[PDB]
Amino acid sequence: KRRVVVTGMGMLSPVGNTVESSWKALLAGQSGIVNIEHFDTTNFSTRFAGLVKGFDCEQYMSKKDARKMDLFIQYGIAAGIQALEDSGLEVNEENAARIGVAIGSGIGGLELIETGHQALIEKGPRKVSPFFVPSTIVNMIAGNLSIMRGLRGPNIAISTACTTGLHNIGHAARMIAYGDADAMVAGGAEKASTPLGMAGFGAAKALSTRNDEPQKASRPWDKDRDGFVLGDGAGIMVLEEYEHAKARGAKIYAEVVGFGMSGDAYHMTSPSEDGSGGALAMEAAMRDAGVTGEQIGYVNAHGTSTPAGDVAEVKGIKRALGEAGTKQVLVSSTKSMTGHLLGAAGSVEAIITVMSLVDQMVPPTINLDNPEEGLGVDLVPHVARKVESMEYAMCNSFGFGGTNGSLIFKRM
Amino acid sequence: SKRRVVVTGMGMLSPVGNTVESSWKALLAGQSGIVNIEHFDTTNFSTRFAGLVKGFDCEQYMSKKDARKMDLFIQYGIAAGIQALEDSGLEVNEENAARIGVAIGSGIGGLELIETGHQALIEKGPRKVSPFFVPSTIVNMIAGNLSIMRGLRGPNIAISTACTTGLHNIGHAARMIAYGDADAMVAGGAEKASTPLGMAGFGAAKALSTRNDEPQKASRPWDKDRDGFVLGDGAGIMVLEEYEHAKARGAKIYAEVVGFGMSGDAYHMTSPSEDGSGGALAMEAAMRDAGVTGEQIGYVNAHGTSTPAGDVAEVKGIKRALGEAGTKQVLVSSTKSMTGHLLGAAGSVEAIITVMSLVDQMVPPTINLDNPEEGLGVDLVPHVARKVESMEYAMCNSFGFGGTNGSLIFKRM
Repeated sequence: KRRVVVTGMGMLSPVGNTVESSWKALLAGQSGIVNIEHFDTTNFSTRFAGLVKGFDCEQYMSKKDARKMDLFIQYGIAAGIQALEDSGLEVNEENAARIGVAIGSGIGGLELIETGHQALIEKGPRKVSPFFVPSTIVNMIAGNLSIMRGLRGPNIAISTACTTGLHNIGHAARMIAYGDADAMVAGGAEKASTPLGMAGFGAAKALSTRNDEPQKASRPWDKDRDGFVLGDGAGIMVLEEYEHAKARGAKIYAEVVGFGMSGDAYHMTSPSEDGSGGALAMEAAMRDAGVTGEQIGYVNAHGTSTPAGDVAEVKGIKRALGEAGTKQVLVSSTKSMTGHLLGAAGSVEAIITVMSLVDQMVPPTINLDNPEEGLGVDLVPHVARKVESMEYAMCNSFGFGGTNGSLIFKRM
Repeated sequence: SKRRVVVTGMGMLSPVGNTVESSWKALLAGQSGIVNIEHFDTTNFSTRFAGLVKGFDCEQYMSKKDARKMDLFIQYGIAAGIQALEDSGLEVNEENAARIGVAIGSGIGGLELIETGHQALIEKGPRKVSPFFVPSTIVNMIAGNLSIMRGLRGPNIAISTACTTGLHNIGHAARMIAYGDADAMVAGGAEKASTPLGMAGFGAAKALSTRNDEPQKASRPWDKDRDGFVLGDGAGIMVLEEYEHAKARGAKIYAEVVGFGMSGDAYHMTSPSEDGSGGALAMEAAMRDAGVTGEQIGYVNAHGTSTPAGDVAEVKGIKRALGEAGTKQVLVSSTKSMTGHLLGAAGSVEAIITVMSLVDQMVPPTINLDNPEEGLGVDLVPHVARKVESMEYAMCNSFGFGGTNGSLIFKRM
């Protein structure tokens, strides 16, 4: 049985442009939510988002190359390079076919799609960019990173809305376990904070409209929550077969021990009232890892700050973990601080789950001023928590269409 | 003892038919599905034709209420998914729902509704954008809607890998069943990119044939006068099942999924490796997975999109992976000659075609192959279908933008 470990991590988030800076901000309870400044938001119901601060494309590639990539792709490349450099993995002629990429996005290149459609309508088909398709479609983070870094192993992109980053990591682990690859660069990226993105989620009434206090808008499980807060970013892990990593003396952050999947099969945007779908995914991941509820010290919850979603997930956690597990576990949502990073949520949060094991510290759910009644779990309100002898931690992503995933990591 | 994975249901909408059976018959007859675009004004477009699904009736497969919230690519995927499920006879109940999942994607998703949403935004502002904008357009919503409609609570995934989408979904669905995450999976892909922006975007890249005078002759894989691909729409879905589970409920079994391989060219954003090596890697991995050699593969359903650079490279890759192609023991053909390139659905429509080749011991042709390039050295099944004998294994390849490559191998029962 081939074991899979985490050897490299990289991140751009609303609270920092590295893993280390982001983690420090999260433990400090810092929000990354700000007013949108790049377009006129007057007619929009929501005027704020978790934005990546001070991204310079020219640092990573030429302006000529960047003209060929929507920002979501630029972000994913930046995180991917970070994670690769963090891992120290050397790619050469001999191993290139054993190192691949599993990276996606939930929506892809909305800004360049908008720009292409405008060109079409204004000046006709001949004025659409020759790079329209490669610049916008969701598999092109994997595509471009593979090309840039010589990675010839399996090349995939899962695109499962909010679950995207989590699925990519899980399947990357599966492919290494199976023998298709010895290492994988995996995760997700998103930059949906565009006019059409904000308008589309707004029209669904899915976003908080707390425009007066953007940093208090994201408040998972709080009685006054009123929808999620959209954020942009990228989270990438380098995953590696254990013996390969052990054999080269690798610094190893954690082991990927469980991956579970399910579908709510309930509703397009609302989760199962009973939380059973999320429970299935958690239960499958626990079976995969061969652990019981009591062994899971921390769950980095999906917790997006929606009325229906937040409650259902707690019911599902309680089912999956059982009585004894539920008594001792900590649960928190870092979307309280970052917002909901969509295609990057699941991978950013997987990195956070790993760091909780590495540092034996659990970040808070901020803004949890007045929790709903009857939750019956410790939601780590307001401030970080030191833990002791935490050996396993779990992260959940539950996306639109009922697509659910859970990963379990083991301390290393 | 690996958990064996078999095909127990198939469904399809294509430019040449709205069922597997009608499509397969048209393909064996060499019939083209390429027609002029009538649904928008194509005057200013360099390419004015496409492989269109004819007479699609959404009400055949779902309610109008369901369909309201869906771009056509989703409607097409749901229609094929329902077809395949009904073809499999798989009964979903409270006891098995958590063991039956979905792996379906698209390469581009809901371009039409994205266009419509952007138009609304620009004309009348954000408040005029549809409340269903996001669920109607994003690529994981075929999986999402089918799961919801049919009570499928097993793993729910959507791989989106451009041209390789349909194939990757089927392969990973097989992997997940093999691994134990599910006992059955509904898998494949769908696309409806024949929209103003879709046609404009591929046109601007000079990726499409511009043979507007003779749309049915435009798609001509490996022919000297090929001038880019012909875009088509559709959906292809398979129900996959664990072999013992399939036997135990009395499933119809079409074929066995025995090999799945993947690689990346790592060469260029849109051009394939000149040497075809990336495709070869994927083929080779699939052959190792299946434990077969070149001699055992009777047929390769090629990616063969009718592009100058792509078609030649793939043959070099096939010859590397499979010795016996070059000695004409392995037949190779591109059904994109008839359907066009169905993008996110290409890989799964073609998987179905590869399965039917094993079921009926017949291989469909590459039409329009009037003047092949020199030095190919393989049997490209030009013009007319081929009866075969004792074909036990057949392979299908998809090689997409960004250099993403996949290969599947099926075994006859």
